[PDB]
Amino acid sequence: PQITLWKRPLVTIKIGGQLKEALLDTGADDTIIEEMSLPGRWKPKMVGGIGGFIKVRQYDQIIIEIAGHKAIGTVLVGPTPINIIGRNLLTQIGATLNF
Amino acid sequence: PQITLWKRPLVTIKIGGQLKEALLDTGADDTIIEEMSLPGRWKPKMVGGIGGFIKVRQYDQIIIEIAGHKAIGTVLVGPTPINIIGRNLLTQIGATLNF
Ligand SMILES: CN[C@H]1CO[C@@H]2OC[C@H](OC(=O)N[C@@H](Cc3ccccc3)[C@H](O)CN(CC(C)C)S(=O)(=O)c3ccc(OC)cc3)[C@@H]21
Repeated sequence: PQITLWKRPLVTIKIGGQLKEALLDTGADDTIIEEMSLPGRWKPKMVGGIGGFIKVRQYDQIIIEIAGHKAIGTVLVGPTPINIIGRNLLTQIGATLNF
Repeated sequence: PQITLWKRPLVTIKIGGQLKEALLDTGADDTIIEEMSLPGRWKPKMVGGIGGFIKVRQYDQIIIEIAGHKAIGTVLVGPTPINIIGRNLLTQIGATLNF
Protein backbone atom coordinates (compact mmCIF):
# COMPACT_ATOMS: atom_id res chain seq x y z
CA PRO A 1 0.00 0.00 0.00
CA GLN A 2 0.75 3.74 0.02
CA ILE A 3 0.38 5.07 3.58
CA THR A 4 -0.09 8.79 4.12
CA LEU A 5 1.15 10.34 7.37
CA TRP A 6 -1.82 12.53 8.38
CA LYS A 7 -2.43 9.95 11.16
CA ARG A 8 -0.08 7.47 12.88
CA PRO A 9 0.84 4.61 10.45
CA LEU A 10 -0.67 1.80 12.52
CA VAL A 11 -1.04 -1.71 11.11
CA THR A 12 -2.06 -5.13 12.36
CA ILE A 13 0.72 -7.65 12.91
CA LYS A 14 0.73 -11.33 13.83
CA ILE A 15 3.53 -12.40 16.15
CA GLY A 16 3.75 -15.50 18.32
CA GLY A 17 0.22 -16.48 17.23
CA GLN A 18 -1.13 -13.16 18.57
CA LEU A 19 -2.65 -10.18 16.73
CA LYS A 20 -1.33 -6.78 17.78
CA GLU A 21 -1.49 -3.20 16.52
CA ALA A 22 1.95 -1.69 15.73
CA LEU A 23 3.47 1.59 14.48
CA LEU A 24 5.52 1.56 11.27
CA ASP A 25 8.50 3.57 12.50
CA THR A 26 11.33 4.72 10.18
CA GLY A 27 13.09 6.37 13.17
CA ALA A 28 13.42 3.01 14.97
CA ASP A 29 16.44 0.83 14.14
CA ASP A 30 14.84 -2.15 15.91
CA THR A 31 11.38 -3.68 16.40
CA ILE A 32 10.08 -3.43 20.00
CA ILE A 33 6.97 -5.25 21.22
CA GLU A 34 5.14 -5.04 24.53
CA GLU A 35 5.55 -7.88 27.02
CA MET A 36 4.74 -11.27 25.53
CA SER A 37 6.25 -14.74 25.33
CA LEU A 38 8.35 -15.73 22.32
CA PRO A 39 10.14 -19.00 21.62
CA GLY A 40 13.83 -19.75 21.83
CA ARG A 41 16.75 -18.16 23.58
CA TRP A 42 17.05 -14.48 24.40
CA LYS A 43 19.64 -12.06 25.70
CA PRO A 44 19.23 -8.81 27.61
CA LYS A 45 19.65 -5.49 25.83
CA MET A 46 19.23 -1.78 26.65
CA VAL A 47 17.43 0.45 24.04
CA GLY A 48 17.35 4.21 24.24
CA GLY A 49 15.10 6.88 22.99
CA ILE A 50 13.33 10.03 24.22
CA GLY A 51 13.21 9.74 28.03
CA GLY A 52 16.22 7.41 28.35
CA PHE A 53 16.67 3.67 28.16
CA ILE A 54 14.58 0.55 28.77
CA LYS A 55 15.70 -3.01 29.35
CA VAL A 56 14.39 -5.55 26.84
CA ARG A 57 14.75 -9.20 25.91
CA GLN A 58 16.30 -9.76 22.45
CA TYR A 59 14.87 -12.70 20.47
CA ASP A 60 16.48 -13.57 17.15
CA GLN A 61 14.94 -15.33 14.10
CA ILE A 62 11.28 -14.38 14.93
CA ILE A 63 8.64 -14.48 12.13
CA ILE A 64 6.12 -11.58 12.05
CA GLU A 65 3.28 -10.99 9.59
CA ILE A 66 3.11 -7.22 9.00
CA ALA A 67 -0.05 -6.01 7.26
CA GLY A 68 -0.02 -9.44 5.44
CA HIS A 69 3.73 -9.50 4.56
CA LYS A 70 5.93 -12.12 6.33
CA ALA A 71 9.34 -11.03 7.62
CA ILE A 72 11.94 -12.66 9.85
CA GLY A 73 14.30 -10.89 12.20
CA THR A 74 15.14 -9.82 15.71
CA VAL A 75 12.34 -8.71 18.03
CA LEU A 76 12.96 -6.85 21.29
CA VAL A 77 10.38 -7.42 24.04
CA GLY A 78 9.89 -5.04 26.94
CA PRO A 79 8.02 -2.09 28.44
CA THR A 80 7.58 -0.03 25.28
CA PRO A 81 4.60 2.35 25.34
CA ILE A 82 3.65 1.27 21.79
CA ASN A 83 4.46 -1.69 19.58
CA ILE A 84 7.08 -0.45 17.02
CA ILE A 85 8.05 -2.05 13.70
CA GLY A 86 11.53 -0.76 13.05
CA ARG A 87 13.82 -0.71 10.05
CA ASN A 88 15.17 -4.23 10.66
CA LEU A 89 11.71 -5.58 9.55
CA LEU A 90 10.53 -2.63 7.36
CA THR A 91 13.35 -3.42 4.90
CA GLN A 92 12.13 -7.02 4.61
CA ILE A 93 8.60 -6.00 3.48
CA GLY A 94 10.12 -3.57 0.97
CA ALA A 95 9.02 -0.36 2.73
CA THR A 96 10.33 2.98 1.44
CA LEU A 97 9.74 6.66 2.23
CA ASN A 98 8.81 8.63 -0.86
CA PHE A 99 8.50 12.39 -1.46
CA PRO B 1 13.37 10.85 -3.68
CA GLN B 2 12.79 7.20 -2.67
CA ILE B 3 14.54 6.45 0.70
CA THR B 4 15.14 2.80 1.52
CA LEU B 5 15.57 1.82 5.14
CA TRP B 6 18.71 -0.30 5.18
CA LYS B 7 20.43 2.72 6.80
CA ARG B 8 18.90 5.43 9.02
CA PRO B 9 16.85 7.89 6.91
CA LEU B 10 19.10 10.88 7.72
CA VAL B 11 18.71 14.10 5.72
CA THR B 12 20.07 17.60 5.88
CA ILE B 13 17.71 20.30 7.19
CA LYS B 14 18.08 24.05 7.31
CA ILE B 15 16.68 26.03 10.23
CA GLY B 16 17.76 29.47 11.40
CA GLY B 17 20.19 29.64 8.37
CA GLN B 18 22.04 26.61 9.77
CA LEU B 19 22.45 23.11 8.28
CA LYS B 20 21.76 20.19 10.61
CA GLU B 21 21.26 16.42 10.22
CA ALA B 22 17.82 15.00 11.08
CA LEU B 23 16.07 11.66 11.06
CA LEU B 24 12.88 11.20 8.97
CA ASP B 25 10.64 9.57 11.60
CA THR B 26 7.21 8.16 10.76
CA GLY B 27 6.88 7.09 14.41
CA ALA B 28 7.10 10.71 15.63
CA ASP B 29 3.89 12.81 15.73
CA ASP B 30 6.02 15.97 16.23
CA THR B 31 9.34 17.44 15.03
CA ILE B 32 11.97 17.77 17.79
CA ILE B 33 15.25 19.69 17.40
CA GLU B 34 18.26 19.88 19.71
CA GLU B 35 18.77 23.05 21.81
CA MET B 36 19.09 26.10 19.57
CA SER B 37 17.76 29.65 19.53
CA LEU B 38 14.48 30.29 17.67
CA PRO B 39 12.51 33.52 17.37
CA GLY B 40 9.23 34.44 19.05
CA ARG B 41 7.39 33.11 22.06
CA TRP B 42 7.25 29.49 23.08
CA LYS B 43 4.67 27.29 24.82
CA PRO B 44 5.31 24.29 27.10
CA LYS B 45 5.00 20.69 26.01
CA MET B 46 5.79 17.32 27.49
CA VAL B 47 6.82 14.63 24.98
CA GLY B 48 6.72 10.93 25.83
CA GLY B 49 8.90 8.35 24.18
CA ILE B 50 10.28 4.92 24.81
CA GLY B 51 12.02 5.67 28.15
CA GLY B 52 9.82 8.39 29.62
CA PHE B 53 9.03 12.11 29.14
CA ILE B 54 11.06 15.19 28.24
CA LYS B 55 10.13 18.84 28.51
CA VAL B 56 10.40 20.86 25.31
CA ARG B 57 9.73 24.40 24.08
CA GLN B 58 7.08 24.61 21.38
CA TYR B 59 7.65 27.22 18.62
CA ASP B 60 4.94 27.64 15.99
CA GLN B 61 5.17 28.72 12.31
CA ILE B 62 8.96 28.12 12.04
CA ILE B 63 10.49 28.05 8.51
CA ILE B 64 12.50 24.86 7.94
CA GLU B 65 13.90 23.25 4.82
CA ILE B 66 13.95 19.43 4.82
CA ALA B 67 16.02 17.65 2.11
CA GLY B 68 15.42 20.73 -0.10
CA HIS B 69 11.63 20.97 0.63
CA LYS B 70 10.24 24.05 2.32
CA ALA B 71 8.01 23.58 5.37
CA ILE B 72 6.54 26.09 7.87
CA GLY B 73 5.26 24.68 11.11
CA THR B 74 5.71 23.64 14.66
CA VAL B 75 9.18 22.78 16.01
CA LEU B 76 9.77 21.47 19.53
CA VAL B 77 13.16 22.29 21.04
CA GLY B 78 14.69 20.18 23.78
CA PRO B 79 16.95 17.30 24.83
CA THR B 80 16.23 14.89 22.02
CA PRO B 81 19.01 12.39 21.28
CA ILE B 82 18.76 13.24 17.57
CA ASN B 83 16.96 15.82 15.45
CA ILE B 84 13.60 14.19 14.43
CA ILE B 85 11.30 15.22 11.56
CA GLY B 86 7.92 14.00 12.57
CA ARG B 87 4.61 13.66 10.76
CA ASN B 88 3.60 17.30 11.21
CA LEU B 89 6.38 18.24 8.72
CA LEU B 90 6.59 14.98 6.75
CA THR B 91 3.01 15.73 5.57
CA GLN B 92 4.13 19.19 4.38
CA ILE B 93 6.89 17.70 2.18
CA GLY B 94 4.46 15.08 0.79
CA ALA B 95 6.10 11.98 2.31
CA THR B 96 4.41 8.61 2.21
CA LEU B 97 5.38 5.10 3.29
CA ASN B 98 5.14 2.59 0.45
CA PHE B 99 5.34 -1.23 0.30
C1 LIG C 1 3.65 9.27 22.36
N1 LIG C 1 4.49 10.41 22.02
C2 LIG C 1 5.48 10.13 20.97
C3 LIG C 1 4.84 9.97 19.62
O1 LIG C 1 4.84 11.26 18.93
C4 LIG C 1 5.72 12.16 19.62
O2 LIG C 1 6.74 12.64 18.74
C5 LIG C 1 8.04 12.46 19.37
C6 LIG C 1 7.83 11.23 20.26
O3 LIG C 1 7.82 10.14 19.35
C7 LIG C 1 8.69 9.07 19.66
O4 LIG C 1 9.42 9.08 20.68
N2 LIG C 1 8.67 8.14 18.71
C8 LIG C 1 9.49 6.93 18.72
C9 LIG C 1 8.42 5.86 18.66
C10 LIG C 1 7.48 5.97 19.84
C11 LIG C 1 6.14 6.34 19.67
C12 LIG C 1 5.30 6.43 20.77
C13 LIG C 1 5.77 6.14 22.06
C14 LIG C 1 7.09 5.75 22.18
C15 LIG C 1 7.96 5.68 21.09
C16 LIG C 1 10.47 6.92 17.54
O5 LIG C 1 9.75 6.87 16.31
C17 LIG C 1 11.50 5.81 17.60
N3 LIG C 1 12.54 5.94 18.66
C18 LIG C 1 13.73 6.79 18.60
C19 LIG C 1 13.69 8.16 18.04
C20 LIG C 1 13.18 8.94 19.18
C21 LIG C 1 15.13 8.54 17.70
S1 LIG C 1 12.46 4.96 20.00
O6 LIG C 1 11.14 4.43 20.15
O7 LIG C 1 13.04 5.64 21.17
C22 LIG C 1 13.42 3.66 19.55
C23 LIG C 1 14.80 3.61 19.88
C24 LIG C 1 15.66 2.59 19.49
C25 LIG C 1 15.14 1.54 18.77
O8 LIG C 1 16.00 0.54 18.35
C26 LIG C 1 17.35 0.68 18.68
C27 LIG C 1 13.78 1.52 18.43
C28 LIG C 1 12.92 2.56 18.81
C29 LIG C 1 6.39 11.37 20.76
